[PDB]
Amino acid sequence: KVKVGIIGGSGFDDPNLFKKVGVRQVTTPFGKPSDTLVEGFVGDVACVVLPRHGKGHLIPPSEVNYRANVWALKDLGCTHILATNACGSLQEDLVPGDFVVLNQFMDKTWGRENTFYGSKPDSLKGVLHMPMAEPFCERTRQILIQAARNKSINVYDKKTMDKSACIHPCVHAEGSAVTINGPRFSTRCESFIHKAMGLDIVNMTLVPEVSLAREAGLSYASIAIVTDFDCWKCVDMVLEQFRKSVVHVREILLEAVALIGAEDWTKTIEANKALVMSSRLDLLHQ
Amino acid sequence: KVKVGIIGGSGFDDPNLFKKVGVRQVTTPFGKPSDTLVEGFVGDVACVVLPRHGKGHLIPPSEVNYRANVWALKDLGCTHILATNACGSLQEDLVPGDFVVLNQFMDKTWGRENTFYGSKPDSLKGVLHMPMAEPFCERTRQILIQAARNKSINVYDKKTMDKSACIHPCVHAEGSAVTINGPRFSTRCESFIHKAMGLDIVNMTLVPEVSLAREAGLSYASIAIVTDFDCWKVLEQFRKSVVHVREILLEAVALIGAEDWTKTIEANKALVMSSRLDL
Amino acid sequence: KVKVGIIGGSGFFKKVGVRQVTTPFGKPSDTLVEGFVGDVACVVLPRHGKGHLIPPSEVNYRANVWALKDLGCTHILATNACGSLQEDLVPGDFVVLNQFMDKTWGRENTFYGSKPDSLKGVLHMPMAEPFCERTRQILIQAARNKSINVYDKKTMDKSACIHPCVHAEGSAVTINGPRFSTRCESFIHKAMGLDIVNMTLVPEVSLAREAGLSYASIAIVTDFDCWKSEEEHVCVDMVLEQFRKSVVHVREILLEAVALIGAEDWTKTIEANKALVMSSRLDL
Ligand SMILES: Nc1ncnc2c1ccn2[C@@H]1O[C@H](CO)[C@@H](O)[C@H]1O
Ligand SMILES: Nc1ncnc2c1ccn2[C@@H]1O[C@H](CO)[C@@H](O)[C@H]1O
Ligand SMILES: Nc1ncnc2c1ccn2[C@@H]1O[C@H](CO)[C@@H](O)[C@H]1O
Repeated sequence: KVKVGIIGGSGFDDPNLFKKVGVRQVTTPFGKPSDTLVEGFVGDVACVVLPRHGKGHLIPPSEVNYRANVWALKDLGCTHILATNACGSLQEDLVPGDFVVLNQFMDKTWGRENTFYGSKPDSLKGVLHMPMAEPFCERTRQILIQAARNKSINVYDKKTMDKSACIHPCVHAEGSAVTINGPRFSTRCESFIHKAMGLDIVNMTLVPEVSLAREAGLSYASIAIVTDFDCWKCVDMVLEQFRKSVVHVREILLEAVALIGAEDWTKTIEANKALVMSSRLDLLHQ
Repeated sequence: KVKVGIIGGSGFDDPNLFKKVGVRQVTTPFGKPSDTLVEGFVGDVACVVLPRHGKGHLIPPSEVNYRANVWALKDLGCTHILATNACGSLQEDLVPGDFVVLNQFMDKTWGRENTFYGSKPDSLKGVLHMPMAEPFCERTRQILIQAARNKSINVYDKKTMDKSACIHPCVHAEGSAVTINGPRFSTRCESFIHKAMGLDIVNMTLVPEVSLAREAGLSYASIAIVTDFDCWKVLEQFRKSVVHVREILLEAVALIGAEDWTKTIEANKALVMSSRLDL
Repeated sequence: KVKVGIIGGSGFFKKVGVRQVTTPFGKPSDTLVEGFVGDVACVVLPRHGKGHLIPPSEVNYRANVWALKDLGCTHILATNACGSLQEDLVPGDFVVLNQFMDKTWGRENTFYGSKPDSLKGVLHMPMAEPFCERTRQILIQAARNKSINVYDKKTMDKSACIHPCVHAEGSAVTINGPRFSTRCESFIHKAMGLDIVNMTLVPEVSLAREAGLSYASIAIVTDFDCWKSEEEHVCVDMVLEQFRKSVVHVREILLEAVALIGAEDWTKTIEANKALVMSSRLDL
C-alpha cells in the first residue's frame, strides 16, 4: 500500500488539495515539524500534506526542520514524498511560468541538520554514507513528468528535442539546482558564477530535504516553479503568473498521486530500504 | 538628517577620527558590539566610530558580532555605514597599497549570524528575503570615489580608462570580493579557483556586515585596502594605506553631509518592509 | 630527536602499549598505539575510532592533532580514502597531495579564538602550500624504495603511467559528508581542475600546521566518485573493497617513510614550523 506525503513550498502554505479527513499534531526524535500534518485521500490513495514554512510562512529556509518534516511523514507510513520548490532561473530557456522536474543539484547550504545519523546520543546510532549520484527517485520523477503530459502541459526534454520544442510554459524534463542558504537573494556576482557552472535554477529549500528523504527510505521527487530570472539577467503580471503556476502545480500533484496509486511499488520500496542498510558504514566494517 | 557610522577594520582598531563627544557602552537584542561606540562631529556632520575587532583586535573575523555592531549603529541614529576591509589581491592590476571601492561579492562564510529575522526567539519575528543583486548603496560608493579624487588620490575606472592610466597607488572604482571564513589564509588552489571565477580580492570580514546593513535600512559602502597579493602569485605600505584611507573617510563624511538623503533613506526603509515575505 | 604520529583512515609494528590521553579540546577519536619502527618512536591513531562510529564531520580533529603534539610528535603522516575525479587516477592508486579546496563547514578548525573553549589568541596561518614539502618527498621516496611506481604529471606522459602508482602531486576537494557527491557536484569539481574528493583532510592538515608539526597525506583512491559509468558510481561497499586491497601497499610506504624520517636531521625545519606559528599570532 502506498501513501504519498506532500511538502508544499511557497504558494502552498495552506494548500487544500483534498477534503481534510484528519489532522496530526506530532513531534519527532528530531524536534517539531513545520506545522500540523493534514490527512486525506486523492481517489483511493492516502495522502498527507505539510507546509514547509508553516501556515503563515513564518519559518525561513535555513530554520526549517527538514529532519522532523521527513521523519514525521515516515512515521505516518508515507512511501513517497512529492515536494514543490520555488526558484529563480539561471538560463535563458527557463522562463518564469515554467516548471522543472529536477534530477541534479549542487549544495551550497551550511548549518542545517542534514543527516539522521551520527556518533552523538541525539542522532540515530551508526554512520550512513548514502550514494547521491542521481539523488531522486527516478520512477517518481517520471510520474511527475507524465502527470504534466496528462494535464495538457508542454514537456521539453533538451536531450531529445530541438529548441523549437521549448514552448512556454513547459515542464523541463531534467534540470540542476544550486541550493543556497538564504535568506538573502544572490548577488549578481554569485548568479553569474552559478550560471557559468552550468546550473539551471537557484533555490533555498531542496537540500537537505532530498537527502533526508533517501536516508528515510522514501521515494522523493521535486517540481520546481520558476518565479523569475535570477539577477544575472510591471509586478501585477508577475503575481498573476505565479498564481497560474500554482494552479498548474496543484493539477500536476493531484494527477501524480493518482498515478502513483495505480502501480505496484513493493520492489521499489524494498530497494529504498536496502540502500539505507547498504550505506551503514559501521555495519559493513563488521 | 544624516549620521555616518564608521566600522574600522585592520589598521583602525583605535582610529581617533575626531574629538570625542561621548562614549557609548550599549547592548542590542543580539548581544554586545565589539567595543564601545565613540560619537562626535566631523564638521557639522554627526559621526560614530566602532572597531570591528575591538580595541586590541582580539576578536577573529568568524567571531565578530556583526549583528550587534550594525544594530548598535542603527540604534544611535546612523543612516550610513562606511567600512574598511583589508584584503589580498587576486588580479595583476590590484597591487599592494591600492584601494578598491567594492561593488560585488561572493560569499564563502559559514557559522555567522547573517540575518536579524527568523522564527527562533533570538531573532526579530519575520521572514526577510532581501534583494542583493547590487549589494552596496551606489550613491555612497560614488561618495567614496569622489572623496579620493578630492584628496588627490588616483582613481582607476576600468570601464572608462585604459590600463596605461592604472597608476599606483590608486583607488579602483569597482571590484568583487570573495569573503572566506578564516582564520587561515587561502591555499594556492583556492586562490586560483577564485581568480578563475573573476573575483578581484579576498577578505574575511565584508559578509555578513554588508547584508545586515541593508536589512537595517542603512546605506553601506566598503573601501578595501590591498595589503598584498594573495597566494596565486608590506607593513610600511599598509601604514601609508591607513593614512590615506583616513583622509578618504573624513572627506566622505563631509560629502555625505553636503547632500539631501531624504528619498534614499525612505527607499532603504521601504525595501526592508517590501522584503518581508511573512507579511 | 623525531617522533612520527600516524593518523589512520577507514580501514585503520613493535607495539609497546596503548594510551588514553585528554586534551584541552576533548578526547581523541580512540586510544593511541605507542611503539617503535627501528629506533624511531611512532604513535598510531585511528581517525574514526575502533567501531568506525564517528563520521568525518564529527571527528575531533583538534584533540587528535593536539594529542600527538603533546606526546612529542614532530611529524604526522596521514592516510585518507578518496574518489578520483580524473581518468589517470584509478582505484588502487595513491596520491601524495600538495593542494586542497575546502568545502567543509561546522568543524572546529583552529586552536585559537576569543571563546573560552579555544586558546586565547588570533592565529592567521599562511596556507599557500599547506603541507610539509620535505615530508611529502619522503613519502614519494618511500614508494620508490618499496618498488611502487611513481607518476609525475609534470615530467611524464599519460602513456607512461603504470598502475598502481603513487601520484607525485595532486589537489583534493574536501566535502563535509556524510553523503557522497551528486553527479552535478562531481562534474563541477572536475571542471575546477581538482584531482580527488575526500571527507577527512581538512581541518586535519590546517591544525597540524597550527601545532607546529610537519604533516603529509597519502590519499588512497578507492573509486572514480560518480562522474563515470553507473557501475563505477561510489558506494560504501566499493570504497571498503578497494581500501582492503590497497592498505598493504600503504603500510609498506608508511613504515618505510618513518625510517627515512628518522635518518635525517630536522632541527631547522622544526624551528621553522614553530616560528611560523609565532609569526601568525596577530594578537601579539
Ligand atoms: N532567485 C531565487 N533564489 C533563491 N531562492 C528563491 C528564488 C526565487 C524563489 N526562491 C525561493 O522562494 C523563497 C524566497 O522568496 C525561498 O524559500 C526560495 O527557496
Ligand atoms: N589575502 C587575504 N585573504 C584573506 N583575508 C585577508 C587577506 C589579506 C588581508 N586579509 C584580512 O586581514 C585579516 C587577516 O590578517 C582578516 O581580518 C582579513 O579580512
Ligand atoms: N568519492 C568519495 N567522496 C568522498 N569521500 C570519499 C570518497 C571515496 C572515499 N571517501 C572517504 O571514505 C569515507 C567514506 O566511506 C569518507 O571518510 C571519505 O573521506
